[PDB]
Amino acid sequence: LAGNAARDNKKTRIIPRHLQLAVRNDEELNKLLGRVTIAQGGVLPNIQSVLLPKKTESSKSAKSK
Amino acid sequence: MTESLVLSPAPAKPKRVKASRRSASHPTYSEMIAAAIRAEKSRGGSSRQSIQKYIKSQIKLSIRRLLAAGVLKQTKGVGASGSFRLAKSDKAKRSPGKKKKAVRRSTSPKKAARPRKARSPAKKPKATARKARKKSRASPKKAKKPKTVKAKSRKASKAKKVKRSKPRAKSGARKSPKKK
Amino acid sequence: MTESLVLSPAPAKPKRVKASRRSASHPTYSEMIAAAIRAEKSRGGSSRQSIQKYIKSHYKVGHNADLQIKLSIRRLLAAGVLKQTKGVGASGSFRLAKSDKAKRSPGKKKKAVRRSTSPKKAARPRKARSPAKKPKATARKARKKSRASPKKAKKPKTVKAKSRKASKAK
Amino acid sequence: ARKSAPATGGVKKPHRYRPGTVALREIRRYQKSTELLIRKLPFQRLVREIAQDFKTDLRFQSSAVMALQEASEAYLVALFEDTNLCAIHAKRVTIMPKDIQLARRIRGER
Amino acid sequence: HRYRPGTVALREIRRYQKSTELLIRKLPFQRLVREIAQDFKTDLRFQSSAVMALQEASEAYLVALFEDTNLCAIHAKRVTIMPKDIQLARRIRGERA
Amino acid sequence: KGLGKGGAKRHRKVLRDNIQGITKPAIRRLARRGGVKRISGLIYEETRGVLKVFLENVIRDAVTYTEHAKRKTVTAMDVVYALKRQGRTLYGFGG
Amino acid sequence: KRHRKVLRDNIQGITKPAIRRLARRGGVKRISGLIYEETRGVLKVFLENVIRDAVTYTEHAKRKTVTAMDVVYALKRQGRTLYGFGG
Repeated sequence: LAGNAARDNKKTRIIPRHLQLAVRNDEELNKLLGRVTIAQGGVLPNIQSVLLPKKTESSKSAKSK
Repeated sequence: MTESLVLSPAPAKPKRVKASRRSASHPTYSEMIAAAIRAEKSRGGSSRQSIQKYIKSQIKLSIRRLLAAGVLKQTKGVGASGSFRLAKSDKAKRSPGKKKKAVRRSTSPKKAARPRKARSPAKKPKATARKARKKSRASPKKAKKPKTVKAKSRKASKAKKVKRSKPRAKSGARKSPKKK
Repeated sequence: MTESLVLSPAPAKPKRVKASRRSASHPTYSEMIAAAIRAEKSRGGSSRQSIQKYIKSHYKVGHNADLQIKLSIRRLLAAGVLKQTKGVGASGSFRLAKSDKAKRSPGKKKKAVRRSTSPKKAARPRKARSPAKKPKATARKARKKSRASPKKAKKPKTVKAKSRKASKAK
Repeated sequence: ARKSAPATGGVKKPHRYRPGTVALREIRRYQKSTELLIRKLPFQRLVREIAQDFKTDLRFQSSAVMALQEASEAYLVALFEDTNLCAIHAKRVTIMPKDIQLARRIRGER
Repeated sequence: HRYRPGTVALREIRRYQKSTELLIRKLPFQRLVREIAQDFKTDLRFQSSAVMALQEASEAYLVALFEDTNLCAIHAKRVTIMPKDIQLARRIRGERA
Repeated sequence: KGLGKGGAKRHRKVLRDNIQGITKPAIRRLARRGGVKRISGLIYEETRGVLKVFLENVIRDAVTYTEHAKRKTVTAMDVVYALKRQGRTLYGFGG
Repeated sequence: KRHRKVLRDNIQGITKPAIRRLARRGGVKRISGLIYEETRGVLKVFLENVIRDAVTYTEHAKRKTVTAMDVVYALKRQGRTLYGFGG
């Protein structure tokens, strides 16, 4: 699973980031090895929907305010 | 600055004209709603649709801009629409505010509650005349005639001082409400 | 204390009667500072001279008002009504406290009329030379010969473009 | 001609790069790379400072400081995961200090 | 006569805290315990002590969760506890793992 | 008033009522024990799901412990081991 | 040396953009002023607790320098385990 993440990252070597991937994406592999800190492991792009307002980038009321 | 340089031809060539000889029309984005608010004829303030009617002669951005400039003070409400008003500055305290329960000036009743705290009763925020300090247990139809007897016993100079003093409160009662 | 609510109001009663009443004669007791702020039209209202020259009108004076002004302003900044800014050449900088972050450096913004007194300089070679350059103030030059547009000027005036020419021809 | 550019003196801005756009740009980059955000030397001073009171004659290896930093940084990021979810539950994105009180209380920490 | 909403809740708060009792009915819990283990292993027998132990842990876990979700409600401005609070509390406490 | 009049049920167990036996008042007391003032109507169905997940995780270890011992009875010693590993160690069942 | 005795002096001046980057790593977009002080406090409290096991392990081995192996023993005891720095 780590090798698959490396292919998506386009880098052959499994960077510790690539090992951080394939661990949090699968719950079964996350139930194991869960309460751990991966050395030099980047966090998954977990973003809440509230952080992207959209709505024409204007006020909720009428017109651009 | 093009918003005020190439759109400045808009106030350079508007069919309606402003800021000329005599106060025929109001300047744009400034003092436009001043006359409308001054001629309020309303309680609590104006509304958005009413202001749309008055302007007939970016409203939210203009309101925010005037807020930043510092010319508007309004009130909060939900049933009343809009509640738009400028800075008339008749009284900035408005601490009671009424709503069916208030305290007259919140100071003379406080000046009467101070003996309450100082003496035996030490009552919660309730304040009355002096005779309750002598008898906390009192009742209407009985706790008023001794006051009239005391007024009869006292002198015309004291009566005149009574007539003269609180007219200050008469003058002050119109400050905060600004009206009836 | 009795001195504040019984004794002192008695001599000042006629002064207060001559002062503000329901007839909208004058500003109230705690709004003279707001009047100074609105009438200042400057970077900052001076602490003494501006306040005195805006309260120069008839009010409670001699009643120790020269301490009462301090004692009244000593109760205004509690609710964010007024604030102050630094300076080198102003005796005071009392200003309205509003949504300008209250900590802003001075800038520049002016809006007045000076070409409004220019068309007399056009009527001088055209019509007449009555003013002799003295009456340039607002209330002056209003002794008629003071017009800018046709009948529609008194009503909401128009720029009266070429469409107005055809309307007049109608 | 001229003006209406990223140069503005006493001039209305075009309302670009509103609060959130800078964050959206930064969240993508920082979650894409593995890095130590806290500067190394001040953390090295911090770990030395705290440990001295507990005992003296104490030093730290280069890997030991790095090991503590990575665990501490991950602890903060993991804490930021829970605290951010507290803000959306309250219809906020301002991560105000009421979030940290609830996040620590739920776990057996404070 | 009539108890307005919220009046009896405060009294019930001060009662259950000082009491020693099991709030889950005994008979439905035995059927629930047997059924969930029935699919895992067919031929099973349950001791009375195990049923009591399972109920106490299940109740205390829910009681502890309710305390955290109560503090999740105070984070917002609503006295009522919605599923928003429970799901958020599970993630923070690590239950969803 | 007489008879069921609606909603009456005289069908006990028979492959049902195992998890629905935790009625609204039962959930209320658990909420009141932890201390609440008001609970939404959706908390009742959610509580049953929450309780089942916790019970499922504990019982999964307990049956595994029982099978290793080559016995059919499930004792309080097996379940407490599951709680101890999970972190919710339970005292008072040590014998 | 040994001129420093009391721990009143603080050298814990965590940098604000570092907090912003750490916060934005977790999905934060608006950080208030009061957040910065407690953010250092949370780090200090977490560092204080983990170091308590480190000194106890170090004193048991009669060591003068904390090795990465001792940190892993301390870290894995508190539930937060780091990989690659020990084993």
